[PDB]
Amino acid sequence: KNIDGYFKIYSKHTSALEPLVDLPIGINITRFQTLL
Amino acid sequence: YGFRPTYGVGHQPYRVVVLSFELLHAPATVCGPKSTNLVKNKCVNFNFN
Repeated sequence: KNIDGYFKIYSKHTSALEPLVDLPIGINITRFQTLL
Repeated sequence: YGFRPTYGVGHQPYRVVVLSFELLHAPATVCGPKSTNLVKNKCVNFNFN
């Protein structure tokens, strides 16, 4: 999640998800891509 | 220049440091410094962040 002031990341390993990081990096992320 | 310890008062090396401030559309993670003790069982005023 990223709303105009932060980049939030939620995770949970086996239910609800807890916040993990709150980077204040403000950028204009538009696309998503992962690497194997 | 060739500085020597036998010069006068105006011909000596001086180290000058300049600090510039910047404020743009970005979160401010650099602030300045003030914490007191804790009291209980009394009607007082508190401030927790």
